[PDB]
Amino acid sequence: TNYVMTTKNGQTIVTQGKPQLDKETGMTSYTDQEGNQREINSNDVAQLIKADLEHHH
Repeated sequence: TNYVMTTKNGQTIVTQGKPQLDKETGMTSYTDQEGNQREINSNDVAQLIKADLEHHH
C-alpha cells in the first residue's frame, strides 16, 4: 500500500501504491500522500522500496 521513494538529490517521499515506470517517457508517475498524482524523471529515482508495516526478527 505504501512505498518509499528515495531521490537522487536525497529526498524521501512516501507513496500510495507502487509507482509506475514508462520506458518510453523516462517518467515515473506516483500518487503522494494527498492522493495527488505526480510524475518524476526515472533517472531522479534512487530507490523504490515497499514499506513494511512493522519491524521484525
